[PDB]
Amino acid sequence: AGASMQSAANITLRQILEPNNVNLRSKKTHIVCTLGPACKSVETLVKLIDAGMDICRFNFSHGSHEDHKEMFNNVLKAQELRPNCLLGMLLDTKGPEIRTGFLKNKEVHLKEGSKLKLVTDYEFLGDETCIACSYKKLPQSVKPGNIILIADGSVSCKVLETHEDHVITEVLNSAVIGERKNMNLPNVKVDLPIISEKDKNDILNFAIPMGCNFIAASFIQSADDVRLIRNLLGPRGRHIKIIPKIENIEGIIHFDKILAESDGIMIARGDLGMEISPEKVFLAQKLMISKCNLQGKPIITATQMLESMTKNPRPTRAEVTDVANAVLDGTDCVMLSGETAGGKFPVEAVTIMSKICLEAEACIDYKLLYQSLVNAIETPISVQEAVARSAVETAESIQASLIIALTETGYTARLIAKYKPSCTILALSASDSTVKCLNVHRGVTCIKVGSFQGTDIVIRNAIEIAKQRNMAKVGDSVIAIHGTNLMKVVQIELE
Amino acid sequence: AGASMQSAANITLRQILEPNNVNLRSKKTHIVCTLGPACKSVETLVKLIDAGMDICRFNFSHGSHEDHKEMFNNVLKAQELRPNCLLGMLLDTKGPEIRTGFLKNKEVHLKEGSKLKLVTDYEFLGDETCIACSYKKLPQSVKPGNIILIADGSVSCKVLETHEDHVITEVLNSAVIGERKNMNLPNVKVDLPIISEKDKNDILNFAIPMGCNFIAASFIQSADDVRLIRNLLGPRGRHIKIIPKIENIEGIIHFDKILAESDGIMIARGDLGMEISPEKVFLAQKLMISKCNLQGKPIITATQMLESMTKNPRPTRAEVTDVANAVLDGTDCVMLSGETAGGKFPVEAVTIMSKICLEAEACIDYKLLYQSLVNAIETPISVQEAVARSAVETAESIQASLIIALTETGYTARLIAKYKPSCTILALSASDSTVKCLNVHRGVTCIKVGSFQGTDIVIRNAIEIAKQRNMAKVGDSVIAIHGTNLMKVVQIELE
Amino acid sequence: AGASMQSAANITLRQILEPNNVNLRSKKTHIVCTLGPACKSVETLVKLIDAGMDICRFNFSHGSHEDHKEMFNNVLKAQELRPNCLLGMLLDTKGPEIRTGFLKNKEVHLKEGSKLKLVTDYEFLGDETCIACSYKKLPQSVKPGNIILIADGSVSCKVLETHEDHVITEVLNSAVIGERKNMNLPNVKVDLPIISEKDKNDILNFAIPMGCNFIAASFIQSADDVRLIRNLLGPRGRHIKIIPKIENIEGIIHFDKILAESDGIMIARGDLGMEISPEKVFLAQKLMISKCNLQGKPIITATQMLESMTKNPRPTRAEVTDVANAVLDGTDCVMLSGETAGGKFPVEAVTIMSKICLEAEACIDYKLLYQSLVNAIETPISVQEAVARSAVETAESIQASLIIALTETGYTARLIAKYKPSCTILALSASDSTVKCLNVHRGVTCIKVGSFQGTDIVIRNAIEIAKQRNMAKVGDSVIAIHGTNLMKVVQIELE
Amino acid sequence: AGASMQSAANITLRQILEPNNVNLRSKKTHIVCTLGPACKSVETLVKLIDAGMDICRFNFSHGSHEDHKEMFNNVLKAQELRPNCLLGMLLDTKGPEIRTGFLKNKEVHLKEGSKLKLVTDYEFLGDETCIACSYKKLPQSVKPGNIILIADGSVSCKVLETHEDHVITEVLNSAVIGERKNMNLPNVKVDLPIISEKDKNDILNFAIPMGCNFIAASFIQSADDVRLIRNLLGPRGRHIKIIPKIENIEGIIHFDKILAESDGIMIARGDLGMEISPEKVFLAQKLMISKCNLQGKPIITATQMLESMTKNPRPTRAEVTDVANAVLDGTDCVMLSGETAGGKFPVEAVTIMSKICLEAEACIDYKLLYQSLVNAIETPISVQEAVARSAVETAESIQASLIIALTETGYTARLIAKYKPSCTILALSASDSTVKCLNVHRGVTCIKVGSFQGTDIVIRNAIEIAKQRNMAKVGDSVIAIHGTNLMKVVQIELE
Ligand SMILES: [K+]
Ligand SMILES: [K+]
Ligand SMILES: [K+]
Ligand SMILES: [K+]
Ligand SMILES: [Mg+2]
Ligand SMILES: [Mg+2]
Ligand SMILES: [Mg+2]
Ligand SMILES: [Mg+2]
Repeated sequence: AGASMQSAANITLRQILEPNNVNLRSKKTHIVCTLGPACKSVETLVKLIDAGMDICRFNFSHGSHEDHKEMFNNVLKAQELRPNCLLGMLLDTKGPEIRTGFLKNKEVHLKEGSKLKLVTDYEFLGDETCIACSYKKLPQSVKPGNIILIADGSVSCKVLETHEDHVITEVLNSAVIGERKNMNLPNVKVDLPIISEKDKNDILNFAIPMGCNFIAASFIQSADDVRLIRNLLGPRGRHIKIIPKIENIEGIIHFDKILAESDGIMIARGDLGMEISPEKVFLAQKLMISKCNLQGKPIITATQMLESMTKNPRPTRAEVTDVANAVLDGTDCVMLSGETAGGKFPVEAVTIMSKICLEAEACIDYKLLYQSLVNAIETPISVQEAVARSAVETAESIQASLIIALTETGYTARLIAKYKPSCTILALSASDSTVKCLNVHRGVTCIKVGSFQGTDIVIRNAIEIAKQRNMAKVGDSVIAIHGTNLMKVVQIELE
Repeated sequence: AGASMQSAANITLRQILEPNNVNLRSKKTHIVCTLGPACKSVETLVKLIDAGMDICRFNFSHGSHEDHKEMFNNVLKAQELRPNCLLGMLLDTKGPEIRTGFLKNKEVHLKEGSKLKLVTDYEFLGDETCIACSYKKLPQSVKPGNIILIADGSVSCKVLETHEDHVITEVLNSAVIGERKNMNLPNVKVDLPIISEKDKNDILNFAIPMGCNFIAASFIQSADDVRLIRNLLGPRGRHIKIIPKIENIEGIIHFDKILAESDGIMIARGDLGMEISPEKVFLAQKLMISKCNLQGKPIITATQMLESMTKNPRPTRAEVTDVANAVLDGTDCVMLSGETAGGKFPVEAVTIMSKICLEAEACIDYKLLYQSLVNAIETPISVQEAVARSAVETAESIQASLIIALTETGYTARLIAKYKPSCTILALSASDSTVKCLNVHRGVTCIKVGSFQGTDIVIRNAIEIAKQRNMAKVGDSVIAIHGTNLMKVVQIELE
Repeated sequence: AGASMQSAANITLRQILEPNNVNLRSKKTHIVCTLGPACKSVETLVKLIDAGMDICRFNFSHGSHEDHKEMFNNVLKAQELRPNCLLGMLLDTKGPEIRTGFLKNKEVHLKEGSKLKLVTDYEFLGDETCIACSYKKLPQSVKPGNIILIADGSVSCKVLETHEDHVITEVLNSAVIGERKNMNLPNVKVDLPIISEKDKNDILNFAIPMGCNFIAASFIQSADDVRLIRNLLGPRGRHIKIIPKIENIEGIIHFDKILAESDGIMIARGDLGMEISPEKVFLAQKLMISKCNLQGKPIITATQMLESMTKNPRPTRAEVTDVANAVLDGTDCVMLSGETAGGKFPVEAVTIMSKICLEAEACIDYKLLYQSLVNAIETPISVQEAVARSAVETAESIQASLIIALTETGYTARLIAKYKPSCTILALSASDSTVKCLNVHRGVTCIKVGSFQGTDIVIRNAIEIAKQRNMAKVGDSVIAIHGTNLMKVVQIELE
Repeated sequence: AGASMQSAANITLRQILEPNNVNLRSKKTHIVCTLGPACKSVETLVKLIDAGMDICRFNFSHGSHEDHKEMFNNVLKAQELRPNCLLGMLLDTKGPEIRTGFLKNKEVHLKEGSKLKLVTDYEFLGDETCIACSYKKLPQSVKPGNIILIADGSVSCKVLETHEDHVITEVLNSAVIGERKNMNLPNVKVDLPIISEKDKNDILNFAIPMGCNFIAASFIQSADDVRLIRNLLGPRGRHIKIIPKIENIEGIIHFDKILAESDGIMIARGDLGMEISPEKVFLAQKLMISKCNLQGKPIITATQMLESMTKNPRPTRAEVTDVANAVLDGTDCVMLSGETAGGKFPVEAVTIMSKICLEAEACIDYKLLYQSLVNAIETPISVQEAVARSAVETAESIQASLIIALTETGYTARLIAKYKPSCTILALSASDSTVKCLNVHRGVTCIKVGSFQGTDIVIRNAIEIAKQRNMAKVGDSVIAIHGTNLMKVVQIELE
């Protein structure tokens, strides 16, 4: 039903033993970094750009519009210091989240086998006996025996009980639990809007005026939720890409229809693991990546990729393989959440993420990858897709150092990225929206151009920029595509 | 040079959404659990057996012979309560380890940019300014600029300095550091024996008399180290399997020759990541697994697989994919270290490890896996290997529920396991060594038998045991191999 | 719709330049020889056996029961002189043939553009102006413009005309035309029974009492024609195999249903080329072979394979490739018609046919052939088919010199033959019908045995026969199958 | 050593039953026709053009320069009546032929077992007892026991004897033998120059002044023979292509080096079958085609393809499969010899040859063919070859109706032809040599153009010609290549 396969690797002793020698920003896999107090300064944001940050994620689960607007201003200043590293701006919606209230002493130590009751009144200041929940209809949604998870599942509670005003639970494990933590109610219908009023106002009064490029919509359940977001964006938001977050059972069941309506997908592994059991999450990840790859839809793999680096300067062995395998699975982007937003090693986390990406990208057999993609796609295809596919096959056959794509809307660049070239895709566009939105596709780096007139010289200009960025050198071949109906091969010579 | 590939997966909505319904011990991937105070009781050891523990690892980096012998006695009592779950016993050598001394207050808080000097005298009781190192020749081995890592790299120190008696370093990050922690000296020749006197006495005076089945030899660097271990074992230890641990550059460079001499391999990812940089470790893992798979040599993937479950009741998303990917890569065994030896959730860690294994095993396309193995092996092969390969292909072609292997030495079962059947391999043997040593191969479960006389009825007895264990039912086919030159297919009927 | 593929060949300079060194009867492709006056003597029939003849074809389009019974008697005497070369006996029905009458001077020279009329009265003795036709309803079946072909299309006539009693045609080419030649009426419904009274009496009063093994039924058009033949054979003829001849449009359209009812197929290329145009015949041949191969149904490729050797001692270059390509396409049998029945070089034709077969069989890559067959067959398959397939894969993996099959009905041998082993299939059977009927399957040679009791020694006896026939030698492996649920591999040793 | 494979076919009931509906000259396989008295008239030569003739073969084994010059003049008149069907002109050298002398009564009936002596004196007028041989050193080259074949092996003679002046042989079969027939001396070193004085004067005094495009050099044995022909052609003959004929053991042994020096190959099956035994010839054909295909060198399959049509209006079943299989093997050209030079049905033979080609070309799976070619060629390849390969893959992916190639020298067109597109390759060139020489490559049809200036409009002109030739229609896509570094895709629209 869902054939899923990692790219074959050719792993050499040289690659294992010889250190990496390329700029981190030469990587093909792109990185979404969540902003927060740990990277609030312009100086730290510039360091994250240099380490490999490509898209900035504003998590509207927390903070006010003024908090995010101040962050956005420091990002714009960081952008001015790296004007050719064009960052995409992503708004991540709160969605139908459920959270615990506040605590009498800010933290509580629940003990295993102890009782814990939760109350519908959100202004209660709780303690170890008692805590508030932001979901007013909690008593009517849970039936006895259901499990309640708090703080990314750091503690779980079995619903022994329910009444009109509250629920009684037994703590299934001991844990220290902080303020305002998330709660999951697996296998329970939660009566909250998928797109809330707050969500609609974050999209309309922040993402549109501020110029965000992506809406990452939480807990999406149907193709209709996506169509509603597109309709709210309206003509003024027509260039903002919709990225549904798949993090519950409904989003899995309806994934094919959600994907068809979407501009791309985020694999929201934290909530997904709490809604389906954790052992299943890798199945969902590899299947969504495979389906997105076949459709040419970009996908972001998210959550706990390098989690221990919130506290440690190096990741665990499982964290290393998680980043590499997400690359080898076919992800376009990988993501950091607390590792950049609130941890002690944000630059180090982005740095090692880029280094793992580079190792995983370098070991791939791109001949077999290309053949396996073409083997899995029905023909005839459109002229545009066939020319883009030939740019990739040609580049691999001669070991070209780049593919230059002239693209108004980005469509040509997306089609080339679908065929996963070993080399960088240098997309040229006159549209500001296009050069930032393309960041969600693997291997695409964009340059804003004034125009496409004199395609010969625009290509020769782009070749000049590529040599200046050390992406190509005398003796290299480059592929150029425009039209999407023309492909040219140019050898770089001494002039 | 090293083609490496994961098995293709067929991932269905049903598998993602429907809970697992099989006994945890029906899994094919086997689990090595490190014993320690967290699983010291007979009752907890019995729970680890039920959760999926197959091999018990005694880590001789710590503790005395009396400590390990007491543990061994509680394991034997746990074995008596699960007499048909025959556990393998593995001794893991200390090897040429380097460790910090003790501390004036048992713990120290090093601060970034602060100075730290280490001294050759191991009886010094250190503090934040000063710590002892067990390697007397530390000053003569490091030159200025080398990096010293302590406590699994939780802190790193740059060697600013060296003298006859000590080294001066600058702390590169702040960390709390405990007692007796390991130290790595990457890219430095350490002058310590690969097989120390202590190692030789642990092998000769504990593993041989106590009946251990495997020696996992630390920091192996050459085929000669393996030959020396085989020679020390001698005729009395001829049935003890040698498992080199690959955890340094020399072991990577000489891996092919080490493997040829070995009975199997342990991927020792903790030290390997500190000796080669962490971003490279996944390359080394996938290449060793691929080479071991092609040779029919069993491999154990080790270290930080479910690390956060030392403290948390559920693993991170990266930990889940790490176990599943190690299965999909082709590992025979996965391993737990502190998660079982000293953590707060040892039964839960083994339980979720088994559940991830079952999900990864279930999504594999075993048709493609079998074809890719036969495509990669030169023919003609031996009669024994060709019959074993046909048992697997036949079982897959008719969806047999098991392959029964009559085997004196285990050789037949190892050859069947090399071809990675979807079904369990039930190995019957009269040898006590064989039924425990086979635990390191994927999918092999053993039964001690009195004899092979009347092969018809020994097979019919094994069929009876398999129905009693719910491994097969009326209507199933089973494959039986013996000789290694005969294969029979038997349908289970009502009688 | 119909994927068709030749086996891949590995062609070496050694094979092109070094002469063949094996007995002609060691070939896997079997030969059907049509008997006639050119091989009427016992001595010539013995020479055809030695040259590679496996099945004797009695063409009931010509001759009386007494003529064929005398031939049959000389074949039985030839069989007594080669008692271990068990020949199959095939009756080829006349079917709804149409033939010209006799001639005033036995031959006529039609001239292009000259008129020629044909008359419904079969006793007319014709000449160049006028000839009789055995189909009484010729005038009512042809409409003006249809083409009439005579003597294997050596002349064609356009139907200019039709009346109640006759047809007028213009000769489209000049030709000398003999007595009693066949006529084709392409794209015209001929009103003759598919199974005529004469056919039913040849089957019932000759093939059943004489012990023929195959009925090759001419011009079969539907699965119902096959069912009628099976019903006429009845219980007394239950062991006689039905081989429909595909030689008209209806047989092509209904081929899948004809095949399902059939015991095998004959590609009757002479008539097929006249009913569909000649340029299409190779399409029909390769598609029927592919479908028969996938179903495990044996197929005979017939007609004009070595035609010029009716007159010349060596074949043309196109005749050589035709035999080799029919082998590489996957045919079980190839056939000779006038080359053995009436030509001047019958022993030479069978000899060179065998030599071409041996060259084509020797260049095949049997690894790829086996994989392509298993890739094209749905699983699960029956236990019997899976064991037979494993006998082939095992034999290829160790370069076994033969597969021994104990088979009552032949079913096991047919299943092994479906997977096209490089080595001979030695089928042992106690049934006289089985040991002769299996001759239509590629690579199967049979031995009549008294019994299967003591399977160990029956196999050891068959091994002894194989060494005596130089099919195996000390150092070889052989595969043995019986049950169909057991496979054994035996190495031949000095004893 | 020599992997050889036919293209996979997808054979449908529709193709078997529906008649061909395309112009014969739309075929991709090209036809070499040997000229002779049967096609001497301008009218018959025009009919052969319309039937599919692409290259005219002048066989200098027979006739004088005046005979061939008169033929050449009638070909030029036929060319003037079909000025857009640009024919290639091929001179086929006599080479070191051996022939019988003349006969007292022009024909002789040798009888099997009768004696026959041959004499070194070529003016002897022989009979059934005695015949002359053109090889003066026959007595010193044959030793007793060697076989002498005469008239394409229609009779063979065993050398019982040898003296200084003559040889005595026993006729091994009865045959009627005409005048001036060829003789083969298999496995005997013949002392004749590979390139004789007559050959050098036919090349220099006929092929160069008359404007022939190919020299088909008989009995080539080494790369040095090819280099000598290139040197004789010199600067004036630099545009004449050298096609060695492979027809003896030395040419097989040295085929790889001969091929490297050659512009293409002719498989000379008549002599090859007499020098190696006939059963081997199909091995040699399929291996040479495979090697030529991999190198991009065009190959002609020659001799006895439709032989019976020298006398019959329709071919045998083996002749049909021989043409189709030579196409499916990968031949660029197929050839007719006596079928056009001296037979009774020259237009019919060329017509049915074209029709078989069209059926074989239409059933090919061009997706698998393309992948199997790219799978078998080492990369990196040249920029030119990679762009040509992408023109083919793109055309197949969108079902383009043609590939337009702007080419000065033909190199671009040859590289496209190497990848065997399903569609026609329309090559445009300003060179007269190029537009005629390209005829030896499959699928290439050329147009002479004035210039390549304004590539946009030259392409739009070629598109206009293609619609006028019914090679493309509104709605089709076409591929255009020039540079070899640019590929464009153009959709044909209403204008
Ligand atoms: K959020
Ligand atoms: K250890
Ligand atoms: K017949
Ligand atoms: K010639
Ligand atoms: Mg979430
Ligand atoms: Mg270690
Ligand atoms: Mg017929
Ligand atoms: Mg010749």
